[PDB]
Parts: sequence; C-alpha cells; structure tokens
Amino acid sequence: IRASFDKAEEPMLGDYPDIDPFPAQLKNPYKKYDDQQDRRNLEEPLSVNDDLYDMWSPDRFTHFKNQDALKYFIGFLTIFFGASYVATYFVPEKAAIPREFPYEGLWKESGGTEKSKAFFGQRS
Amino acid sequence: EHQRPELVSFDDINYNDHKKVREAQESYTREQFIRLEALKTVRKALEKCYEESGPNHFEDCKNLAEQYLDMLPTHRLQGYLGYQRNDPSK
Amino acid sequence: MILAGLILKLALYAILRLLLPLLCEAQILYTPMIYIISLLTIILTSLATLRQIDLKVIIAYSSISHMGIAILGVCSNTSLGIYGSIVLGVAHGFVSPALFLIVGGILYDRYHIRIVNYYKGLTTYMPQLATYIIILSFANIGTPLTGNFTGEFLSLQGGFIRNPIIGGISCISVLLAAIYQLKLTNKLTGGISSIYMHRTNDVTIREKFIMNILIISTLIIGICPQIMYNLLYWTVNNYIYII
Amino acid sequence: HGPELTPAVPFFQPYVLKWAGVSLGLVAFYQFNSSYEAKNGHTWVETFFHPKSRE
Amino acid sequence: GRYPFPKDVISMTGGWWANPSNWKLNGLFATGIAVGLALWVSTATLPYTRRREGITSESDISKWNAAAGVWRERHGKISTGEA
Amino acid sequence: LRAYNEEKELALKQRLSQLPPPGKAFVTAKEAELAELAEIAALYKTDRVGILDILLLGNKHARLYRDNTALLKDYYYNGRRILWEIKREGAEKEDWVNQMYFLYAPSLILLLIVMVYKSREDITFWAKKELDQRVLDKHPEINDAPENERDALIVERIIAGDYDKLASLQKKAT
Amino acid sequence: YNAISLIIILPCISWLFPLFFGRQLGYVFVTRMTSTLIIITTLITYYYFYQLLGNNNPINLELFNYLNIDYLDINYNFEIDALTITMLLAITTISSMVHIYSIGYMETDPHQVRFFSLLSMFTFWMIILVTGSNYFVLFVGWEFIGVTSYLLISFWVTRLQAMKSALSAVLMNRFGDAFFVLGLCVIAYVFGTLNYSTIFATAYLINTDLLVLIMLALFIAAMAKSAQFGLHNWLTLAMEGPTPVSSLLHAATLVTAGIYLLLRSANILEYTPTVLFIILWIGALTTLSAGLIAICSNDLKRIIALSTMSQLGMMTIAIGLSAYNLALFHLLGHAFFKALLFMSAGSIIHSILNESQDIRTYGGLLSYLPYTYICITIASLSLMAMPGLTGYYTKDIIIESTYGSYSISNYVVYWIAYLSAVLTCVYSMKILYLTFYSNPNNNTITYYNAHESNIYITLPMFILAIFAMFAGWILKDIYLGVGTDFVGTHILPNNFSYFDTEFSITQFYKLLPLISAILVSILIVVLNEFFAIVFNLNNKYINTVYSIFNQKLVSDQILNHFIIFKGLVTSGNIAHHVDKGSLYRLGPVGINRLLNKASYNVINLSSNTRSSLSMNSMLILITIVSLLLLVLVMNVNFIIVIPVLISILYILFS
Ligand SMILES: CCCCCCCCCCCCCCCCCC(=O)OC[C@H](COP(=O)(O)OCCN)OC(=O)CCCCCCCCCCCCCCCCC
Ligand SMILES: CCCCCCCCCCCC(=O)OC[C@H](COP(=O)(O)OCC[N+](C)(C)C)OC(=O)CCCCCCCCCCC
Repeated sequence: IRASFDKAEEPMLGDYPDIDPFPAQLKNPYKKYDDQQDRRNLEEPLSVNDDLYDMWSPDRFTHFKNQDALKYFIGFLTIFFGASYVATYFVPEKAAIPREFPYEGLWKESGGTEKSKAFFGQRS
Repeated sequence: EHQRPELVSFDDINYNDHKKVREAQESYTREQFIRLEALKTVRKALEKCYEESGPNHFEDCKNLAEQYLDMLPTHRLQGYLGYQRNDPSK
Repeated sequence: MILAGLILKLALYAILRLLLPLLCEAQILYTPMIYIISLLTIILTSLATLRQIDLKVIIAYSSISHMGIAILGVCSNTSLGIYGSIVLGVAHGFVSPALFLIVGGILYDRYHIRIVNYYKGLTTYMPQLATYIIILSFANIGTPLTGNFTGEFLSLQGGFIRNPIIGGISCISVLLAAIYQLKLTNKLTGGISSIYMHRTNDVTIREKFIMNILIISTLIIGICPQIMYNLLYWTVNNYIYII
Repeated sequence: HGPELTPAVPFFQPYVLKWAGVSLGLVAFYQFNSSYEAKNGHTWVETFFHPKSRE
Repeated sequence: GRYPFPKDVISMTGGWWANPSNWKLNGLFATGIAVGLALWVSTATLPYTRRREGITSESDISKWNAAAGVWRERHGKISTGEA
Repeated sequence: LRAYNEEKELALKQRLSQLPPPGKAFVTAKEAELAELAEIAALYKTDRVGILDILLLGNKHARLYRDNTALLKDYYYNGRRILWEIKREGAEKEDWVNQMYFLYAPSLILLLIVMVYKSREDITFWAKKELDQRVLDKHPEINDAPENERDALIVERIIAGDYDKLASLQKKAT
Repeated sequence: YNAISLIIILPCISWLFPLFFGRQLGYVFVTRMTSTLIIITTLITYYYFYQLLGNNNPINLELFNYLNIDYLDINYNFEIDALTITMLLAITTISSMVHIYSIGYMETDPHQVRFFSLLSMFTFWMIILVTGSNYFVLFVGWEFIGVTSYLLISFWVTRLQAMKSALSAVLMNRFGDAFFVLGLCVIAYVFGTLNYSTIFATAYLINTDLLVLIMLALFIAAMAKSAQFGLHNWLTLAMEGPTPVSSLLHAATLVTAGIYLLLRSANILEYTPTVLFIILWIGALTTLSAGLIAICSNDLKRIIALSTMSQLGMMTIAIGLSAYNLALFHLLGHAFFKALLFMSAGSIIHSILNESQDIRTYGGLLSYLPYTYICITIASLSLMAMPGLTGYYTKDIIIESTYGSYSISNYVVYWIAYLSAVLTCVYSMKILYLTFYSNPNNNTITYYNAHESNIYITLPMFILAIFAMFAGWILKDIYLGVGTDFVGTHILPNNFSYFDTEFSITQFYKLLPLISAILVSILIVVLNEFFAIVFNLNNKYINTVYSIFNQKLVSDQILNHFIIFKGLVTSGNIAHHVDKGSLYRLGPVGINRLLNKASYNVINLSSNTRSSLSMNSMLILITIVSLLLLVLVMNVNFIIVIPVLISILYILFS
C-alpha cells in the first residue's frame, strides 16, 4: 500500500486478505524462519504484487532516500561535464605546427585520382 | 554431368502453358545466381589484393574496392514476380 | 508440444504459401502495419513474461515472442529474411517442445503443481536436470551455434533492410528474450533445495532420450544452417517482388 | 593426506560407447565417401539418389 | 569440511568428491583419447592452413586491378572521390 | 512362428483367481506369501506371445490372454515398486527401446546423411561451374594456358566482362 | 604439428573431457589434466610468438561453410595476427597460471571437477573470441564467454547473492550484445560481408554518417563488457565468485574482450572522428569514477575490481587519441599486474581462519606473511607506474599522449587522466598499509595460525611477479618502439600524434606524474601512521560524501530503482492492466457479459402473461405495423432508418 502501484489494486481484490507489503530483505535474518533462504514462515500470507517484495526481487538499497540519491548522481554527472567544458576555455596553445607530408599531401597514397584529390590527402 | 537447360524469357511465352512459364521462372532465377557469382568472385579477389598489398591497398586496388561497392546494390536476389507480374512500356 | 512446435509454424507456412505470391502488390502498401504489429508483440508480450506466477505460461509467451520475430522476416520482401524465418520455424519447433517437456513434462509428473514459487534448488538433487534447464534455456535465448540465433539474426537483418528504424528498435529482442528466460533459469537452478519438495527421481531414460534428440537437432542447425539450403533456395526467390 | 577414495567406476559406460561409436562411424563414413574422388568420380551415396529428370 | 552426501544421485561431472578407486587406470584411457584426438585433428587440418602474405603473385593483382579498370571504364563510373 | 500353450494359459488364470489384488499383495511393509508372487511376476517376463499365433486364433483365446497379461503386469510392477523381485541389476530393458534405438534413431541418422550429401548439389556449386563454362565458351584461348594459370585467367574475365545475360531476358524494357 | 589447431583444439579437449569423463576420472586426475593441456597450449603460443617476430605473416585456416545466401558468406576462419598473438600470450599465460593456482586454493572445494571444466571452458571461448577472422566468430566467443560468466561466478548455486550476481552480470553483457547484433546487421548490409579483409579494404569509402551508426552500436557493445560508466555494476557485483575466477574475468579476459572489439575495428575507427570523441570522454569519466569509488570502499576484492575499471578507462583514452599501440601494450602488461593482484588478495584471504575480506579487519601481517607481501608490492609498484617496473612503460605514456595530441581540447584529459594516477596511489597505499603495516585488528588466533600456502599458490605468484617486472621492458620495442611495423593498424596520418608526444613533452609534464605519484604514495603512509585523525574525522558533511563514494557513486541505487524496479512495475502494468485486463474486455470476458445481458433481454421479451395466446397475438400486430411504418420512413430518406434500427436493437437486446 506504500507504493503507488499497490494502491492501484484495491478495487480488484474481493476476498483477498490485503496484507501490508514489506520487503523480504529488510526483515532481520536472525529470526529462525522456516525458509532461511527467503525469510518466510510456512503459512504466511503473500502480498498483492509479491514478486517485487521477494528475496529474488531487486536489491532495494536502504541508506539514501531514492530522491536524494537521484540528486547526488545527477550532481556528479553535472560537476564532471561542466568543469571539463569550462576548462576547455582555459587551455594553453601548442608549441608545434602539425607536421607535414610530401607528394602534394600523400593524396595518391591513401587512394585518390587527380580529379578526386580533395577527399584524400593531408598537409601538402 | 553439368547440365545446361535453355533460357526462356517471360516476353511472348503465352502465360496459359505452365511449361514455358515455369522454365522462364527457373531461368531468370538461375541467371540471377550466375549474376551473383561475379560479386562473390570479385570479393574473393579483393580480399587477396588486400592481404598481399598490406599498407598500399588504398592505391593498389581502389578499382576493385570501388568495383565491389558498385556491384553490391545491383547483384543480389530480386524476384521473378517483379518482372512477371509487371510489364514495362505499357 | 504438438501445439507449440507444429500448429504455430503452420501460419508461418501459410503466410508464405497463401499470402505473398498472389497478394504481391497489396503487401508493399501494407507491410508497415505488419511491422507495427510484430514489433509490439516483441516489445509487449516479451515484457509481460516477467510477471508470471505459473511455469508453463512463461514458455507460452516465449513462443509468442519468437513467432513475432519470425513474421518480420517473412514480410521483409528480402532474401535473407525468408530463409531466416524458415530456420526459426524449424529450430523453435525443436527447442520449444523440449521446454514443455521440462515444465509440464518432467516437473508436473513429479510434483503436479505448476506454480513457480515452490521451485528452487533443483541442482542439489537433480544435477542432470539442471544441465537441461540451462543448455536448453541458453538455446532459447539465442546464443549462437544453436540454430535459434541463425534465425533470429537473419530475420532481424531482413527486417532491418525493409525498414531500418523498425529493425533497430526490434533488435532489443535479444535482451528481452534473455531477461525472463534467465530469470526463470536462475530461480529454478539455484538456492537451497526447497522446503515443500521431497526428493524425487532423477530424469529417466526416456526423458533423456527425447531431450538429447531435441538438443542435437538444434545444434546441427546451429553449426551448419546449410544442411537445408538444398531445399530452400528456390523458395528464397519465389516470394520477392522488388522488380 | 589421503584424498579419501570413492568406489571404483568403469570407463566405457554406455553413453561413452554410444556417442563415440556414432560419432566415429559418421566420421569414417564421411572419409569413406570422400575417398571416391578418383575411384569413381562421385560419392557413394549419390548412387542411391534417383529423382526424376526435370523434363 | 567433508560433510555427508547422498550417494544415490548420479551426476555426470562427478558429484561432490569424485575420487574413484581406478582413476590411475582410467587416466590412461583419457590420455590415450586426448593424444589421439589432438594428433588426429592437428594432422587433419594441415592442408586447410595457408600462409597469409605471398599466396598469390603481384602480376595477378595488377591485372585484376586492370580488369577492374576495364569493367569500371565500360559502365562510365566516376571515382568516389570525383564530385 | 512362435508358440504358446493353451492349458497353461487356463491354469494361470486358475492360479490368479486365488491371489489377492495388486493393491494388497505387496502392502505388507517374507517367503510365506511373497515367494509365490516372485515367480508369478516372472511369468510376465517369460515371453509367451507367438508371432503367427496372434493371427491364426480366435478372440476366445485373445480375451483370456489379455486379462492374464493385464494381471501379471500389475503383479510385476507393484512388486518392483515396493521391493524376479528381490534382486537389483541394471538396466532392465523397457518397452519402447526396441523401436526407438533400432528404427527411430537409424532412420534419424540416415536423414542427416542424406541431408549432408544432398547439399552437394547446390545452386552455388552449380553456378560457379556454369559461370566458368560461360567464360570458357566465349574465350576458349585461356584453355591453352597451363592448369595452374587458368584459375587466375578466368577471374580476369569475370572481373572484366559482365557475362550475366539478365538484361537479355528483359527485352520489353528497352 | 599445426600450431593453430593445437592452440584451438587443445583447450577444447580441456573442457570436453572433464565433463564427459568427470565421474570416471575424478578430481585428482582432473586437477593435473586440465592444467597441463593449458600449459602446453601456452608454450606453443610463446613459440608461435617467437616465430611471428621473425616474419610478419600469419597463418589462417579455413573450415566448413557456416552459411551463404546472396551477397553474404560466413566461414570458420581463424587467423593469428599480431593483434591476436598479443592477447593470445596474455590470456594463455594468465589462464595457465590460474589453473595451477586453483589447485591449492580449491583443495577443500567439493565440486572442482566442474570448476576446472569451467575454467578451461572460459579459456576456450576466449581462445576463439580472439583469433576468429570475421565478425561472426567474434560474436560466437563474445556470447559464450557471457554464458560462462553466468556459470562461473554462480559456482555456489546454494548462495543467493551469487545467483543474483550472475543475473546482474549476464543481463548487463546482454544489453551490449543487443547493440552488437544491431551493429552486425548494419555491417552485413553496408559492406555485405562479415570478414575483416573486405571491410578493412573498403572502409575508407563509406561516409561518416554510416560509420557513426556502426561504431555507436559496436561501442555500446564494448561499453557494456569493458565496463565503462553507462553500466559498470557487474564487475563489483561479480565478487561472489571465488578468487581464481576473478583472476581471469577481471585480470585480463572478460574486461579485455570489449577492448579487443575496438582494437579489431581500428581500420574503420579512423574515418570517424565523431565516435572517437565520445570514446575519449567516456573513458576519461571512468578513470575518475572508479578511482573515487576505490578510495572509499573498504573491501579487498572491490578495491582491485575498481582498479580494473579505472584502468580500462586509460585504455579507452588511448583508443580515442588514435594511439592503438599504447592501448594494446597497456592491455598486455595490465593482465600481469592484475592477475598477480587478485591471486595475492586470494592468498591473504585464504590465510585467515575466518576467511574475511574487510580491510578494516586484517591488521599487521608483515612479519607473518612476507611472501605475499613481496608479491603484492611488485604488484602495487607496477600498478602505480614506478620507474623501473613495467608500469612506467605501460601507463605513464598514455598520460603523456594527452598533451601531445593535435586536438587542443585534449589538454583537459591530461589532468583528467592525471588525477586518476594520484588517486591510483592513494588506494594502493590503503591496501598496503591497512593489511600489512597497521596495528592488528582481528582476534589473535588468526595471528597464531597465519601462514602461507603450499606450492600451488606460491609458484604462480612467483612467475607472474617475474612477468610483471620484466615483460614491459622486454616487449617495449615491439609495441612501442619507434618505426615498428608489427601491428597492421592503419592510422590516418592526419591523426597520428605519437612522434609529437615523444619529443614535445617538456621536463615538467613528464616529471610531474612520476614525482607526485611517489610523493603522494609516501604521504598516505605517513598520514596513516603518525597522525591518523585526518582520515578519522567525524564530520557530518565529509561522511555523507564518504557514503556516496562507498556505495558505488550512488548509481547502483540509481540503476536499480529508476530502471529495473520501474521496468518491473511497468511490466506489471501490461500483464495485468493490458494482457489480462483490457485485451480480455475485447476478448472472452467482455463478450461473455455482453452476450449474458443481450441473451437475458431476448429471453425476457415475453416473460409474464401466462395467457400466451394474447401475448403472441399482440406481438403479430406490431410486427406488421413496425415494418409497415419502417418502409414508409425508408423510401423518403435512407439515413433516418439507421438510428431507428439501432434503437430497435437497443430496446430488443437491452
Ligand atoms: C545513452 C547510452 C546508452 C548506454 C547505456 C545507458 C545506461 C543503461 C543502463 C540500463 C541498461 C542495463 C541493462 C538492463 C538490464 C538490467 C538487468 C539487471 O540489472 O538485473 C539485475 C537484477 C538483480 O541484480 P541485483 O539484485 O542488483 O544484484 C545484487 C547483488 N548483490 O535482476 C533482476 O531481477 C532484474 C529483472 C528485470 C530486468 C530489467 C527489466 C527492465 C529492463 C529495461 C529495458 C528497457 C526496454 C524498454 C524497451 C522500449 C523500446 C521502445
Ligand atoms: C570441435 C572443435 C572443432 C573441431 C574442428 C575439426 C576439423 C576437422 C577437419 C574438418 C574438415 C572439413 O570440415 O572440410 C569441410 C567440408 C567440405 O568443405 P570443403 O569445400 O571441401 O573445404 C573448405 C575449405 N575451403 C573453403 C577453402 C574450400 O565440409 C564439412 O565437413 C561440413 C560437414 C558438416 C556436417 C553437419 C554438422 C555436424 C555437427 C554436429 C555436432 C554435434
């Protein structure tokens, strides 16, 4: 009932007991269940939309809030590509010219025809 | 024994006899595989040009590379139903 | 088995035999409805597989997703897609009834209930069934050298010729067919052997004799898909209308 | 230091015999037919191929 | 560890700790089959190997470039670089 | 033309009529009652059928046989489940393995053999030779070349000439 | 003696025979069978490398046709290029050391017939990933190493987290496998061929707008498996497998295959400056991301896994700067770093009674374990590019080539790749201090029973130590060198900047990495030992930052909650709101209710009035009046009877 999809299934159930969905992972492990593997007593009512709250369900972290976590991830993505873009204005220039090649730019060596000399050839 | 059956066009074969129609279908088909083996032969020659040339493949067989990229849209299977169901200049 | 291996490939045969050679001009107007319907069976029905409590229903929707790949190889009006859909029809008809022997064949004979939630830890008491879980699943996903990938590859390529944006979107099916099949495979294969489950027999001589036939007959097509090009090379041409 | 030996097991179990026998039989059959390039000029099982002429 | 295991289940890769009593005998069969396989495959694939460079002559490649130029000349095909 | 016996086949039913049902005859978790059954269970295996004996008889013998085999079957397999009975050797041949290893599997191997050698006659293997013959028909002077030279002198014709004759089937086009 | 079929078929023997004859031979025989066949594979490939130094022509072999249709053939062609033999002597050497290392590390593992089958299998589909001579066999090995990466790290099927980590790993790789299939479908239509020899002959003619479409797909394929930032959370989620598995899957091989895709395609890579820019600025991001996470995570396997993904960023930077010799040389010497780092970490995990992995619970192990000390300090001084070792030859020159490139914006990636080297020192000092030099941290039994392992764990660390010291100076004239025509990569000469980056470097920019790497490596040890309050502050603000970089730069949470969990929720909005909800309303559920209502109304047409004669007799009148007015309404206008007939159906059926 916590999530917006669990709320959206209230009018379907008619005889279903409608229990509180709680993750199988955030139960403690030290209580001795029937199923130590999945943290579940033998006859325990499964939830509306169980397989998101299974042990085989996703990992479901519990340290940050997911909204905060979204802010911190996009914050690192912003602080990298903003700083690396601003730092292209503070770049120093090169001390050397680009090097050069003979034979009118090696136009003939990388393919080429006399009419076709524009597409092939570098730095005459 | 490598047999060579005859070529029959679709033009003027009277599509009411199933003998000449089916031979026209198979002939246009088999000539189309022949038309493809030229592509498969120039590809085999272009790779040997490349492997022997090494670094100067850019200028040794520019003609074979451009040759292969010229044949490639126009040497493939295309269907006898395109030319049988339609007539040009009508 | 006879439904999913034979009744489904019949309409793959009937779209070739009935439709394509007298509907030649009515299709090229109307193939981009076939691409709509085939894509949103691949996108939709291979995504509803994820949330399935029953174990035979998953392999059912797997059959839907591969038959939705296959009919965008037929309706390509190109030469690789026709042969790719035929090799899909001959290889899915091998790999899929083997999976129905795994789900309702062996496991329903032993425990008579087909809910997924009872079934974990199949390795510790049935090792030489968990092998047939894995190699037959990894044959269904479209790992190469199995004859499903030759068909998936050529049909996605033929559907990439005809319209490349629909082929680029439809290429995601390799992912979407891996997701549910490997999720099922690692739920069944791994974990502690279940509470609910007394240990029953190993997979018996007949339920190996079936399986190895349905596995070699995929692997031969996967190592050589050319063993049936001697039949099909006319029907690769008999259905193209690209003038 | 003893690796704690398990009961004795024969080598040529039935699947070894069946799978290796059929695989080596098919390989020997393939080489048997490829040995007829100069002896007859065509393969042996092609002599069993009798379709009708296309005409 | 050496926890106990059920001896009735028959795997193919061995089980938990497979150490059968005649493994010295079966090792001889395994090495015989492995050396037979390795030598037979290594001699069978000898004529299928070729050497990459130098398998065809230069004169062949120059005349294939010539025939390419003939076929290209007859269809009236500009160079890809020609605009 | 195998054999049977009639009077044995009647006396077997006379023996079975005094026996308990298959759902009782083995559910006693020895040799006072379990020793007669361990021979009767081998009467299932002993293979009295008749190749030509099924053809040349009437249904009065047939129904009697079929009821006797249908009871010997249960006395074999129920005693196999709970407990010749008291042995263990492998592997007791089944019912399907005669016509799946000796008719299904060799026809299914023969299908592979025919598919491999029918792939020799292919359109690529025929089209390559037809293209080489079309080269050697128009230009038969490259037959005068040595045998090693001809494989490079055909390819210069293939690369050189068109030699496809597809535009000659399309005479309505131009 | 073919020296290719002995390279290929011999680990195929090493896989197939442990499974077929596993129960018959047993684990004691499979330990020495599986190892020695990889040993002789390895000493055939050194000999072939020695011959290939003599002349530069490879041998290929040709096998049976896979499939040909129109414009397309696919064969089984295996060709051992220079680019192939580099990776080949990497993976055979690393693998053959791991097969020996896992004899003594697994001596109490039950199921080590399957485990040696699986190690030699992963060796084999690497062996055919590398040497195939089309993009198809490069797909074959690419998928079967993904299949093994399922079957390997989920070795303990009993453990839950290993099975979910296998799910994570293989589905991450499969994301890139989809884009590799997309790219390969573009390959076989632009070029018509999957062979390398045609594609590389004709790649200079196809324009940039298509090669962007190709190499975007073939870079997402490598970004998935060579673990760049877009998805990277399967490496660190692959440590539920054991340590000799990690000494393959992260030392060289599985990380290396994504680099190999971009090393093969280097002849189509040149003609796209569009993809090389994004290759640069993804590989530049991942050095920083992995260096910043590898500081703050205190688990021994996670340190070296994030080291691997901080250095594949350096290889990717070397790709994007059009310097492929640097990336291939780093790929080679990097295996001999990492495999020694992993099988040193496995030796100090295995040498504790608890077998723990937190670095916070090791303490002083210097006097107790000197052998693994001297091995892992070979490893760390190689890893930080110290002057004598292979790391100086293999890692600092990639930092050099950022300054020497012709694009002006690549001076930024100098400091972007430099920061990563300072950060590379600050965790290697963390792992050398907090498990060897510090005050003890465990209970004292683990200090009574601390010892070393027999010969199977000592000898591969010895050999990989020798290689990780010498092989960079020995092989620095084949990959680096100066005019070395050994690899056949064809750099565009308008993009070739290696002659520029050797000489235009001033003393400061070359001196500065070596120096500050050393100096920060002393500062971390001194600030750990003397002061130690700097690192143990209880700032509320610094520790939110530490908890960010501990939890993988939160992104595992991001990928899990915003994509996986939302993907499962919106797949439940199809299987229940569409597949079972609304397509049955137009199917067998809505039509059952429609026919139930309409049948009930036509049944109840004549319900009451048990005088059935009067009931049927007043009905015959209407049905010659309603028709008689209906036709009058019709032949004045047709349209005005259709709502009449719809309303008659409404009053009749409802
Ligand atoms: C722009 C550049 C693009 C480059 C990439 C950019 C970033 C993309 C990142 C997302 C892609 C990653 C691949 C998607 C598959 C994810 C699979 C997965 O992560 O499964 C893991 C999960 C269990 O893993 P876990 O519990 O975390 O393990 C903890 C171990 N201690 O196992 C599970 O149980 C999960 C089962 C569900 C799997 C996910 C289902 C949704 C998949 C989304 C695909 C979207 C397809 C939409 C198609 C629309 C097309 C129009
Ligand atoms: C197991 C690890 C790999 C082992 C590799 C061993 C190589 C042995 C030598 C092979 C010689 C060869 O294949 O020859 C190839 C022959 C004929 O082709 P060709 O034109 O004459 O030569 C080709 C060289 N060209 C191109 C230069 C001309 O075709 C075949 O055989 C195909 C037979 C396939 C049978 C169906 C597949 C069955 C697989 C079932 C498995 C369960």
